[PDB]
Amino acid sequence: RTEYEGYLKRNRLDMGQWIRYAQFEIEQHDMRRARSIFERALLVDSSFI
RNA sequence: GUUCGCGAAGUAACCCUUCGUGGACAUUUGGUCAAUUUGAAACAAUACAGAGAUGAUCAGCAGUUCCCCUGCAUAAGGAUGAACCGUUUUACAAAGAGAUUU
Ligand SMILES: [K+]
Ligand SMILES: [K+]
Ligand SMILES: [K+]
Repeated sequence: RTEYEGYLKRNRLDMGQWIRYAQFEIEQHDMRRARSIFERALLVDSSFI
C-alpha cells in the first residue's frame, strides 16, 4: 500500500496504476479498500471507460 | 473606616467624650495555563558509505509530491535540496480454414 500510494501521489494520472492498486486490494479480499481505490480513480478521471 | 441623623452616660449647661442605633459612601479579582520521569523540540555521538544527465569530471534551471529546511522575503540558498528510476493484460472484436462433438 505504501508503494502504490507513493506512485499515485507522485503521478495521480497513471490510470493503469490506479487499476492495478484496486486489483491488489481485490486480491486481499478487502472490497471496501478496492471500492475506495476505484472511487478515487473516478475522481481523477471519470471519462476513462 | 468616614460622615449625616437619632437614644444614652459624663458636665451646672454648651463644646467635647464614650456606649448603642438608623441612613449614606465603597460592591465579585484570576485561570485556554498545577511544581522533574508517563502527551511528546532537536542536534550530536559510533559505524559504514562518499553527489544526476558519464567512458570521465562537472555548471545548471525546472516540473510533480498528503517531504520540507535556512531566510524579512513573491529574492536567494539548501547535492540540479530531497523523493522521481519500481510494477505493468480485458471498451477485445471481425473474417476464414483444418481438425474435435450429437
Ligand atoms: K565524491
Ligand atoms: K549540480
Ligand atoms: K539550486
